[PDB]
Amino acid sequence: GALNDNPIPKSVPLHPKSGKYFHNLHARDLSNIYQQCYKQIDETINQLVDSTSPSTIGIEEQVADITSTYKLLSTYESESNSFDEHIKDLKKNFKQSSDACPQIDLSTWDKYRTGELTAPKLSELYLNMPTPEPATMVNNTDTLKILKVLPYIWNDPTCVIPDLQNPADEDDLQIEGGKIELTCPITCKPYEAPLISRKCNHVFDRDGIQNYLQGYTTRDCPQAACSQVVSMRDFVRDPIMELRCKIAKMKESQEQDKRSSQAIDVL
Amino acid sequence: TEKIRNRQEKIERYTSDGTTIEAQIDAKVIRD
Amino acid sequence: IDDQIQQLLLKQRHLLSKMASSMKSLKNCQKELISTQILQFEAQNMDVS
Amino acid sequence: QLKEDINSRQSKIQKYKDDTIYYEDKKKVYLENIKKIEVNVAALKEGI
Ligand SMILES: [Zn+2]
Repeated sequence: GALNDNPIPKSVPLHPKSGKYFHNLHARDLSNIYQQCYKQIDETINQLVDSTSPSTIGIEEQVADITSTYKLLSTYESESNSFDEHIKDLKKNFKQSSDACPQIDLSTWDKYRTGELTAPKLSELYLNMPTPEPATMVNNTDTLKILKVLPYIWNDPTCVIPDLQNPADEDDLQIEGGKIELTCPITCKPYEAPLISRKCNHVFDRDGIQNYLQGYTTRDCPQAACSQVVSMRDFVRDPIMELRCKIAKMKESQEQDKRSSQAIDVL
Repeated sequence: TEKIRNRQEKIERYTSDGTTIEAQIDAKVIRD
Repeated sequence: IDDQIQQLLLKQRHLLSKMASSMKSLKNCQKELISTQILQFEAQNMDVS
Repeated sequence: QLKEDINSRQSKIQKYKDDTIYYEDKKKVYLENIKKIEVNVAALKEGI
């Protein structure tokens, strides 16, 4: 073996001065950037519902592309998360192994440079550090729920998708065939700020669900044939119902504007 | 011994300071 | 209005793809920067030793 | 401000805990050494 006449050792244990430097070694927290992205995508969803003409089809490709984009972005966030986790574990292991390795003096300088003493090398260990993998892909936002279901919702807005409440399971959500009512079962009114129940997936207008539960702490689900005892906290904003009602109302508004104009042309 | 005493003192001081500033920032959290 | 809107949504998906690519660059270059940073740390460790 | 506070707190607490461990180990080593030299003093006094 060609010993190091270059007294720089191949590997050295953690020197305390750089132990401090090593403390500063970390992957940057990009989760703020990802939250900004997720907020932008949610606003994109809302404005996509707001603008898209319900009489015009062809948003399925838009939603699918943004679906793939957001899955890719969540994958990147997860890669960074697993990268940070691997950095933490790698730092812990490197510190333990280096501290298990003799500290550096002239004698250990010669031993480490000649290979007599070997210590973990953060460059080498970082190469040996597990590659950033998707760790907890951020799919649990309402973003991927809409980006997944919105082609089909565009094909038919009133369709019931019963597995929109669990974005935590990253398996593809199997949409069951159904139609969610466009009228509040309580007030018999179209949804304005609809609240969905996490227990039975029945969605009611916020005013309607508040009125049904008014005067009592918890009451049964207002939808017919449902006995789920629910309260205001049990109901959370339903982006899906807002999307459905919004699309339906916009289609009706286009129809009504054309009908009202001809309705005046009659007089 | 003096060194470790100083380190522990500063650790406690700056831990308290970090918690306080974290609470302050949580307060600091927060057209048509 | 409808078709202009559909164009806007096409812009949505396109710029989202741009964001995804730039986020790939984001995460990968963050990993790269901390890689050379830990390499610098190793060199400095050897230096102070 | 949260980023700066977290970074400063982590850095300072790391520096001081590392110094705590380092100088505590040094204190233990010096106590062992003083025990050895006390044994040497006792042996020399016995020779006296
Ligand atoms: Zn329910």
